Amino acid sequence: SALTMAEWFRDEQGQDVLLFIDNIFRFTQAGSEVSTLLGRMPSAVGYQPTLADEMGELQERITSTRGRSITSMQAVYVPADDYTDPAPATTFAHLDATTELSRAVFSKGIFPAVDPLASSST
Amino acid sequence: DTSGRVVRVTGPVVDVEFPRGSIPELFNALHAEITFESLAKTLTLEVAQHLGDNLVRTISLQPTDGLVRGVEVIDTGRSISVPVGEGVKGHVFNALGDCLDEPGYGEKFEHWSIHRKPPAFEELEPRTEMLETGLKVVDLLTPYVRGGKIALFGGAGVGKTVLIQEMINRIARNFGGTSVFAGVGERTREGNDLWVELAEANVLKDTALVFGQMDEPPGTRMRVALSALTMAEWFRDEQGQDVLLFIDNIFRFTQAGSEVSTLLGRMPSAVGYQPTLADEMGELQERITSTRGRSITSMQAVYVPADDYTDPAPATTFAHLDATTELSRAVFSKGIFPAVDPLASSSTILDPSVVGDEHYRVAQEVIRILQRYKDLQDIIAILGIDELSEEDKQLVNRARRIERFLSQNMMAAEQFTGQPGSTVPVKETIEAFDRLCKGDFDHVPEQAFFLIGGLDDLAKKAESLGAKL
Amino acid sequence: SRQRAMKSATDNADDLIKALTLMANRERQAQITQEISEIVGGANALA
Amino acid sequence: TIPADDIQSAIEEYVSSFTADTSREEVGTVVDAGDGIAHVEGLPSVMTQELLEFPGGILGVALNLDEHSVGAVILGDFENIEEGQQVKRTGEVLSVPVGDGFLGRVVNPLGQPIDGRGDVDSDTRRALELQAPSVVHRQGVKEPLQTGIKAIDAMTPIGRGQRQLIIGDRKTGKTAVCVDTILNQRQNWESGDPKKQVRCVYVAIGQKGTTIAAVRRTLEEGGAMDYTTIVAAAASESAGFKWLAPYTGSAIAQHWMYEGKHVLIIFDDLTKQAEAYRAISLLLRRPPGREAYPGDVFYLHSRLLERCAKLSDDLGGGSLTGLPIIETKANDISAYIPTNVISITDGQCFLETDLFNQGVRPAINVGVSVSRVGGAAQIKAMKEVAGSLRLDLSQYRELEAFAAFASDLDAASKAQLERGARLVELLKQPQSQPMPVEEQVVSIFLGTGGHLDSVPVEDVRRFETELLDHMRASEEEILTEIRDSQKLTEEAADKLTEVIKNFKKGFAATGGGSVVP
Amino acid sequence: YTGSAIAQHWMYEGKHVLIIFDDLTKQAEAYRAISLLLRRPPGREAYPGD
Ligand SMILES: Nc1ncnc2c1ncn2[C@@H]1O[C@H](COP(=O)(O)OP(=O)(O)OP(=O)(O)O)[C@@H](O)[C@H]1O
Ligand SMILES: [Mg+2]
Repeated sequence: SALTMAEWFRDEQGQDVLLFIDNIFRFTQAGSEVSTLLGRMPSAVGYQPTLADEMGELQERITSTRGRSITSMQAVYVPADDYTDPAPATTFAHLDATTELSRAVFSKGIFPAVDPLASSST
Repeated sequence: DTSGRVVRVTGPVVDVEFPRGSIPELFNALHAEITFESLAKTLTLEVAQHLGDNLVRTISLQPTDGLVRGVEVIDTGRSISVPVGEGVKGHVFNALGDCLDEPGYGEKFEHWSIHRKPPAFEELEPRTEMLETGLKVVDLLTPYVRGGKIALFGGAGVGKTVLIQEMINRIARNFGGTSVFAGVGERTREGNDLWVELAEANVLKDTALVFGQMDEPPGTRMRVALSALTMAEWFRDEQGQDVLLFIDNIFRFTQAGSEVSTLLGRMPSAVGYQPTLADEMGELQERITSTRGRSITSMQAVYVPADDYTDPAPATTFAHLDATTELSRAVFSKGIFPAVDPLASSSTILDPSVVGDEHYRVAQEVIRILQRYKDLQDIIAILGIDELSEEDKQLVNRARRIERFLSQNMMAAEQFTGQPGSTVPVKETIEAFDRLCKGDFDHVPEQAFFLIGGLDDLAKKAESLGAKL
Repeated sequence: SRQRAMKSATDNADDLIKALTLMANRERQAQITQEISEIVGGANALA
Repeated sequence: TIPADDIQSAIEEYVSSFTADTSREEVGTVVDAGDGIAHVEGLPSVMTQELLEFPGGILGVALNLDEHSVGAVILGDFENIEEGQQVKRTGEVLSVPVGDGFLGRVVNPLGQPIDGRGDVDSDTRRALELQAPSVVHRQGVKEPLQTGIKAIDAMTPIGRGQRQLIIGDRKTGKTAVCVDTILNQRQNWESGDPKKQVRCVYVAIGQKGTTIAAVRRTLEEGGAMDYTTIVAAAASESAGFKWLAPYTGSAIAQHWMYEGKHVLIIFDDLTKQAEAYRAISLLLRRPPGREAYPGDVFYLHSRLLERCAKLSDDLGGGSLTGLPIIETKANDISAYIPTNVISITDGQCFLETDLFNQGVRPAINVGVSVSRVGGAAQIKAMKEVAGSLRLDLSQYRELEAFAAFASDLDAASKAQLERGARLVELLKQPQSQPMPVEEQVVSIFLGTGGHLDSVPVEDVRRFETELLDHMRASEEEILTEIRDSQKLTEEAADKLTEVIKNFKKGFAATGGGSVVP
Repeated sequence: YTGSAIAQHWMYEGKHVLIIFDDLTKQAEAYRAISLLLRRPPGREAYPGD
């Protein structure tokens, strides 16, 4: 819904959209909560078999076209501080700059708790 | 009339329906036809389960792309049969017995079913016996078992194919036997490489190659070991000939079994392998044995997943292995061929009750000296050589002599050097290394010990290098 | 004294490496088995 | 101006000749549909992997066949599938157009251009599942494929016909390695020699669209789009597209390989193809195995990677070099798909984040990286000047614990320490700057001949850079005869040594000191 | 949920309530038991999807 509002602002009005998304991971989690009820065999870590493709159908709309800009910014929950979990591991491939916060840096009192050795930018 | 027809096709798994009185045996080989001219072929299905209602579930040994429901399926009345005889020497086959270098060759040979039973209990040999190869390091520190299994842990660029050629030559000349090479999950590049290398070394006329390659469904990668084993079993039982069977990456046989089990809908065991992992490895390895005075010895490359020797696949494979040969790269960079790591290899018949007390004593002394030299090697490499003591130097020089004398002029090097290989009797090896540890050769220069046979070759080398005593 | 202490310390560190590797491989196998159990449990629940 | 009546009369050409007589077709009906899979009742003659035509130009692939229905994977626009629609049969298994018109284009995993530069003139069609060359249809891998990267080209050489895996965690520089391998074939393409030209296929599976756009921009700014095709299955495409993309990219470039040409193909993130196939197989309710993979995923990758071959001379002598990319998690090369692809390929390049952060870029772990082809995939000059390199770095890596106690080390040990530091600084390399094999020979000559022991370790790179610059301007004859004769004979080594000494007495370090022995 | 309802009745009258859910883990175990006895497909650790 919010992405559709942003897409209208980008395609029809055409002026410098900003799009914040607090915990885009909840999208994947909600998709996994109904997956077996829909009758799908679960994949590796209990996620829906269609994890990457649903995430790609949603994330590829959060984009800027030629001449039309959408500065997108998403918070991504990492389950149990595990960056190898399939949901953040799949979200990683959709981003130009990823600021990765760490609980080892949070425990030291350093804020923002950014892990400088894992965070990246293109 | 008495023929079936396809009902379900889901990947390599094909269900076939037969008339009521024509349900095929388990493991029977059925023949379906793909007529789409781009992919036209003859699928060989292998019956795996009886599903009831005249349905059977089979695993296709070729890819099922282009298969139509309802096509006629002909029953052959037997399991996968491979051609046997001496005419299978010098040629390359696949898991089904089709000649790859000369298609159509072997169609007129006798054919043997790849599903056989191991020798009966009253026909097994109760006493183990050492296979005297003629190599000094193998005969002394890692005595191979005749009719036993040998793991081979050689990586890349450590002369593993040269050791394969060497064992081929030795079994073909010292024992008047033959060799069968099972490439389980064999890369086609390395398969062609091995083919042309054996053809150039002129040991193809002594070997039968059976390749189940990597671009094939798990059925053939699972059955190629049994195909090669059936050829070897003909050579041992019917021809009366000692055989040497090379199963490269037995782990790929295990993995193909796991994949076939997952395809057939069976519930996975611990870690993930098939519930019948031990039974499959057993039915394979129990046929490689000694029978009525003839033998099948096996050299098997093993892959250890995540270097976990407690992993179910290597923990199951090692229950059947009798010796271990680890080819080291450090030993290969020293010019010591064969590059067998002496401290890291091992054998289960290096026991006084089998080889003798003197053999055991000499082997243990050599291993002690080499291990102490391995201890001193790092302090030598960081601090320098005569930072050490002079007892330490005496040991280091003796150990260099011993470590270099374990190399040999292998029969595989004759094609490059012209001089024939050596075959050192085990008694002469024991005598030579006893004298080496006693110190009877601490003055002869080190280069006199590289790639020689017995004691007389060492003496001749020392004379052509200006020393003796 | 320092040479001997560091020899024994590197031996203890080697044995600790060995024990930790054994436990880590044990867990690795356990995690694969438990994940397979969950996957197959769901797949059977659906059938 | 624009060709106006050319347009209108082109389409009148199309319609006037519109002939579609009433043929008899065998149809089925969709009985259910969900998550990208459709079950179709009927179609008694449909074969496995056959293309099916749904209403609206939608395409599917008949994967599951049983007595009730046919389970088909919808190849896009799945939300237009309804229960009760009519499914027509094609009679053809998946095939793609192949030809030379595919150079410089970006296509679907179906041969359809997605860059919008018009249609692609196709020579022929080619089925996706044509068998790999026989075990006797091949030839020993003997010619080198230069990546332009010193670490790879010296330590883990790649031949023509070899499968080299590029495996790494993430943001380690795998795409950069493959893009530089592609860019390095620019000068071989300029030569106009069909025995030296290398055509490139870049398969992009499951990537963001702007990422593929950036890769294409990098390949254009390097002039590498005259000989490169991109088969793009963006992250928004269906699971069937991501599963089929490398087979489309391998069907292209097999036409070339069988036409006696030399091709390089890059499968970017085979892990995403494995996950797309796992999605497909779980939606078709096939038995799951370890990590929920179908059980033929090893076959999925090995059937693809065994089509990379070096053909014999009676098949033309063409070749297809593979560079499959695998993305590990926390450097777990003991995972399922990493294990499979490590088992399949002929050598591995392990990229690591710890090396990447320490400044070692490309972050290739030369201790665990390997190439099972080896020196057969090298020229004489590089095989000579880089045979010294492996155990140099081994000694340095086992000595670097004593970096703070070089005073207590032997002479040879401190020598090995300094030489190893120099050699590690030698294999570092910027991004998108590949070097020809003669310049790599000269640089590794600097390293292993000892001509860097006088230069500070924090000055090696620049030094080497400037030296090559000098040699490209002043003494081009050394590089020229290295390129032409593939060997560095002793006289060229003499002239090279003198050039190095002169440049040394001309070179100024950053601390102000000297670099003269 | 019973405690939460008892507390919400007070909360919606302008009062301040504090509710302590001792071992929500036991509730999650009970819900897993219910869902596994109703043969609803399990997730991780055999827990229901919700
Ligand atoms: N040789 C190099 N020198 C300096 N920087 C490099 C080099 N190679 C890559 N990089 C940098 O590393 C970053 C990641 O590179 P790259 O995108 O090639 O990695 P990747 O394996 O594709 O990671 P992912 O697939 O997860 O995006 C890039 O931003 C690039 O600038
Ligand atoms: Mg990338």
